Amino acid sequence: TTYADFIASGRTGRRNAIHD
Amino acid sequence: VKEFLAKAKEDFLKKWENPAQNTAHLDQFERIKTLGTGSFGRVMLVKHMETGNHYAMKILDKQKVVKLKQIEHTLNEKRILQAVNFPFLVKLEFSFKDNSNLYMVMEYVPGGEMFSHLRRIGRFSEPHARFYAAQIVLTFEYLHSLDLIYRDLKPENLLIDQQGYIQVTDFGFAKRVKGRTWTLCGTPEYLAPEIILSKGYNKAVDWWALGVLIYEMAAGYPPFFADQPIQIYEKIVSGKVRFPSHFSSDLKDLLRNLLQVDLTKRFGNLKDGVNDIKNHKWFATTDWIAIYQRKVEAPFIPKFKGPGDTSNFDDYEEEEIRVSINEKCGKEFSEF
Ligand SMILES: Cc1[nH]nc2ccccc12
Repeated sequence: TTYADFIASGRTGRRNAIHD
Repeated sequence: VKEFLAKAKEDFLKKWENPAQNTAHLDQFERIKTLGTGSFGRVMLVKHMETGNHYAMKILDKQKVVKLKQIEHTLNEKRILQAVNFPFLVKLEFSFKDNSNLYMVMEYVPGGEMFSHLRRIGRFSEPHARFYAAQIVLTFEYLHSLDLIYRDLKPENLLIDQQGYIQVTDFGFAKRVKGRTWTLCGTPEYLAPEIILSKGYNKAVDWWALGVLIYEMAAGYPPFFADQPIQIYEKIVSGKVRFPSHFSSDLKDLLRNLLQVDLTKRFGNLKDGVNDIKNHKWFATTDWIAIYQRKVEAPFIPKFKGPGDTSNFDDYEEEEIRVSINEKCGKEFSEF
């Protein structure tokens, strides 16, 4: 499931902004 | 609406052209706990000695701001924040600077980040998501009328207050622009295609971001995600979006118009502006006036143990605040 894929991803924590 | 915004703009303009400066000093606050961190600083829960009031103090290391080339963005942030006034925008109470840092003292929002609640709970119901989304819609309507582009919408930047209402924090990428702008900035999952494709863009990017937010709140995960940003960028510009089976047809339709790669067709950017969003079927049960007046009952009210409680926030490693004996980057931040 997409949910399972998300939870297993490295992007479930706080996401940093991108500069430059 | 039009009349309200006109007067709001008069108020904003007076502060925009004559910004408040040096309204407090570090020694007037008692540092209590770190509530969040960032590349060039942190946000701490502090107590104003003279009043006993609690506030959230954002500390920015001037040297780090310069190294990351965020001087203009930081000046934008403070100049804009001290000039705005809306029920869903966190209030900047004081701002000052010393030899080493810049300080922005804002109203403390105890309920914690939407991010925390969304991740823990999994996903919000449509009525729950709709409640928050309505507040963002009104806030963007307010900000855009002032020629302000927000550029950093995400659950991490939205705090829940004691009444269950949202408080937009972090104006680090906010900019007052009448024409188009080109800075590559924001968060991967929330970047509109125009930004990724290195072309001039406008306020429409905020509306795309709203689509990402609503999708994430209702699904529990973003419409475009992967382990590496490049992969996320490929998904965003592809023009493909899949919706969970539980999404109502009205929600899907709103999202397809919000997450529209074609600017001449994206909701919020058409000739009717925000009205195309406000009048959409998904928002049929939304009483915009009541939302603005905070009289609508919130679907979630955070738990509190009293004033200064931080249970709704994660624990961050503490670090001493050292103020150099020498002034750093004085000319760069003279107007702060
Ligand atoms: C927790 C909290 N209250 N107010 C804030 C303003 C910016 C960042 C965090 C905040």
